[PDB]
Formats: sequence, C-alpha cells, structure tokens
Amino acid sequence: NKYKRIFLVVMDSVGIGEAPDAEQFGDLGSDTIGHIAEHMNGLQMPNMVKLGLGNIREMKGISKVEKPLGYYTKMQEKSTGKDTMTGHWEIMGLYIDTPFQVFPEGFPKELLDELEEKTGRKIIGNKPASGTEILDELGQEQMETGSLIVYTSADSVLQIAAHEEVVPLDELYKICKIARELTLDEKYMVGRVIARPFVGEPGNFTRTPNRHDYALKPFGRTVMNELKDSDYDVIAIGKISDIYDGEGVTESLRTKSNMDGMDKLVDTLNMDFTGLSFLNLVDFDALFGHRRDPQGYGEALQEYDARLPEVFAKLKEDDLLLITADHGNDPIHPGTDHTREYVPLLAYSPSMKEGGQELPLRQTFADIGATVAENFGVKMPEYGTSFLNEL
Ligand SMILES: [Mn+2]
Ligand SMILES: [Mn+2]
Ligand SMILES: [Mn+2]
Repeated sequence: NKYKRIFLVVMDSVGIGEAPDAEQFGDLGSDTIGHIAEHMNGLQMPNMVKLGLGNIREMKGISKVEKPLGYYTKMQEKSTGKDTMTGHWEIMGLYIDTPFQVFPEGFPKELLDELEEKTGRKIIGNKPASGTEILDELGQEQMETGSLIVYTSADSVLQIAAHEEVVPLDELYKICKIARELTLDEKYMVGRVIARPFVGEPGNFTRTPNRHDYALKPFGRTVMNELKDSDYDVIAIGKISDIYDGEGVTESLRTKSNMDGMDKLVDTLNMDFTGLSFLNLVDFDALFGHRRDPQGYGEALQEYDARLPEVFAKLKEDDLLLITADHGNDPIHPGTDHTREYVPLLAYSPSMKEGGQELPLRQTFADIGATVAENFGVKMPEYGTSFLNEL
C-alpha cells in the first residue's frame, strides 16, 4: 500500500460556495465558509490555510500560500440530494438518484394517515421542534391520550415521542419500524426514524437513553464494505457509523462534540491499524448551520483549526490526511435546509516533502472512495476517479 493509514475528516456542512446546480435547490448565493468569514471580519484558520484552503478559494482572513502542505481542490456533488446521507454515501463510492426529504411544514397527511391506520394510534404535533419544545407543548396530551407525538428537525428525520409509562418501549420500537417501512417511499423518504421515549410529568419531561434509530442502509456496497471484507480496519468516529448504518465499520467511537471528535481522531493516530479512520465533525451542521448562527459557526471553525497542529505532528510518512465536507449549510441563508455547494478537499501526508499542488476539480465526491479503494487494493467503486497517483 502507498499509505498504511488514511484519516478522512468530514467537516459536516462546511461548504465552499454554490455549486453549478444550486438554482435547482433555491441555493443561489450560498457560501458557507465565505459568509462566515465575512461575519467574523476574517476567519482565523491558519492551519487550514497552511494546508491550502485559500489556494482552493480566497476568503476573508483565508489567503493562498506559496507552498501548501498538501494537495487541494474542491469537489462537486453528482447525486440528486444535498443531505448528509447522500453526501457521505457518494464520498464512499455511490451515486444516489433519490434524495432524502425534509419537512419544514410537517409530514404529508397521507403518510400520517397510513401510520395511524397501521398502528391504531392517533398522531399529534407534526412539525419541526426540539425534544424539549415538543414535550413541553404536547407531553401531557400524549400521556393522557396514548397518542404519538410525531415531529422532525431541520434534517431528514421522523421522530416519535411517547412516555415510557404510557406506551411500552417495545411498542414504541414496533411503531418506529412500521414508520421506517412507510418512509421507504420517495415522496416521504426520511433518512432516519428515531424513537424518542421520555419520562416524567408535566413541566418536567426528560428524554431517556432508550432512544433507538432506524436508518436506511446505503444504496449499494461502499468502499467501507470492501475495506472491511478485505480485513482492513475501518474506524468510524462520531456520526459516521450511524450515517452508513454500520456498513463496513470495524470499530465505532462515539463523540459528543467537535473537540471530542478531534480527541478521538488523536486516539486513532495512536492506534496501530491498517485502513481507514473516518471522522465526522457534526457541530458545524447541527449547532450552527441549521440554527443560522454564523458567529457560533465561525468560532467552531476556529476551535477546530487550533486542534490541527497536533494532528500534523502525529501523522507518519505512510499516513494520509483527507479533509472535506458533505454539502453546505450556509448560516446566512433563508430557511433551515442545507445548501447545494462545492466542498473543499485537502490531501496531506508528511511524505509530501515539497508540498502539494492543485488537483483537478473532483466531479463526484466518490473520487475520495476511489482513492481510498485504489490505495488499499480493494474493488474499485462504480463511480469516482482516484487521485492517488496525483499525490
Ligand atoms: Mn436554499
Ligand atoms: Mn452533513
Ligand atoms: Mn443537517
């Protein structure tokens, strides 16, 4: 193998400007990093800059360097959707025609009608809400009626809340499995059905650790599957395992924050493995992009950047670091959805003694999967063109 270990970091939602097909999505003008940089009066990301972020695109506080540490370019999404699952599935070598849906005005009556028809239970709520908001509003009604609180977030999810002392956990799980079947329908296609059991009393409801997720498997066998099948390590950090529903994963490390994600990345650098370590930094999307909070987003990017020099120090000659994103989520954009954007790609190994160069623009995110597959000599994905030889 050219590289013994590849460290792949997805800065979730960290887009680098509207894609050629942004108009289709109502995403004209979208620019995640650029708008944040403007809000911050210049972003402080000296390490990403050293890698060549400004060489991809110059933005406020983010300038090009003469000798970037590694190779750089951006990637264009080929799949139809701009959601997390589509982006990640494409990165690992797939092409996804059918987009996952979001529901800012709640779910269509037709879906909720069938769920009622199959479960024998009434549905209340049917809107985007945090767990706390929806429970304060409807928790008491739920307890008194045995109805199901159905709600969503800004992402492609269908969440079902029920009090553990009113709806048995096992019954809630059965209901979520029914909802999971009904939502395998392109009209209602949600990435994830989530059981949200809760306990307590009016004015004091708490969601329990008995949350269960019902995800769809990737629409194809991914480069991760092939790595696992060839006895390579595939270490998933953060939301990665969930995003792929465990497919191709050999070890999964849960994280609770971006900083914790970087700590686990550091943990994997200290591990003797051969294969892939794959981190998702989710705070960018979950805490800042969807909440349209450019200040919080900017601070998070600066916090992430400050962690990088330790990563640089731990990389070996036969390690490769890949940093990218899965879509945009411009925190100064209308609405709460993601934005259709190019994503940055930075590829760095300490063995690049003379620094890196510009790569041709990646015409699909699957170019990452193809590169990983070629490196480890496993079956090449159907989509994607490897840039391994360019490095
Ligand atoms: Mn938009
Ligand atoms: Mn995402
Ligand atoms: Mn999102």
